[PDB]
Amino acid sequence: NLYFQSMSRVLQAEELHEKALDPFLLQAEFFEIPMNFVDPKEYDIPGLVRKNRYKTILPNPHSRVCLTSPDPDDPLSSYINANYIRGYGGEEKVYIATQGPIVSTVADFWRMVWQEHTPIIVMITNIEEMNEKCTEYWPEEQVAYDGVEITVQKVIHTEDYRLRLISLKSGTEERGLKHYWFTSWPDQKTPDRAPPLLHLVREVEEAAQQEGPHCAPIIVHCSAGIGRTGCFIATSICCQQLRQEGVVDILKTTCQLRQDRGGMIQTCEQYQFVHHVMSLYEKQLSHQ
Ligand SMILES: C[C@H](N)Cc1cc(O)cc(C(F)(F)F)c1
Repeated sequence: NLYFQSMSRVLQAEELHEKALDPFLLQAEFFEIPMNFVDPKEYDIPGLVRKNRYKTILPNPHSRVCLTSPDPDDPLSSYINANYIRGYGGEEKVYIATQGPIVSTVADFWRMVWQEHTPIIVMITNIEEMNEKCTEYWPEEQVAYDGVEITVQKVIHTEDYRLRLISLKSGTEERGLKHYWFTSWPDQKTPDRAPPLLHLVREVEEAAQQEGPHCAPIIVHCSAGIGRTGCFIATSICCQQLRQEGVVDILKTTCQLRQDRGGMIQTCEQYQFVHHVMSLYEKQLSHQ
């Protein structure tokens, strides 16, 4: 409750199924949630215009990712449109929600990946979109940014995602990276379009657990780093809540996300989609 009073609606299975199918209540509930957007006057930095894809979608100062190398004392050099996002049970820095890199921020994005020891990147797109919403920041094979060599070792093609196994090298340091390029984000967020997002969430949870204790932040991004990014993260947190508590609180999860980054889950269609995905997961989990 740091920036606004958080709200909550603890859903048991029956109510979850019904809530996902009540668009009138879903919109009433959604549009009561504060957006917690950042006033652009909060950042007064020469050259900042080049670092943001959208003037009104900025990182909340308290949770913004600060680029510590090569000049932590220079505001421009230390800037990236990215925020640390708490995970399930308030665990700090489980994710980093960021905008899709632009031509002027590709090198900054890789500086963040390296600084944060990021083991997984989740990129959310549709086939119809191709890559008109995000600049191709990874190489065809190899590219070097600020002493860090990025090498695409393997490309795994699945029905709803392309998984790239990437190596990051700098001096005597070598690190692995898994880049999940999800291609099944739907135009119409109907319940029949929920299974591929659920599969992606479950695949990423498994990959995250396999990193072992205190997994470094997982980078999630769409274009603005709030809408689809918000859906993916809220879904991942609620899957854990369902397994552990036997309930889902999408409303509280959304409020928690908005406290970390203004605008997380941007549309009511996206909000309803999280409910469709969670309703489906509850049905699948009921069989084990
Ligand atoms: C407990 C740790 N935070 C690791 C973790 C477990 C999990 O089940 C899902 C995630 C993810 F971030 F991907 F959602 C992460």
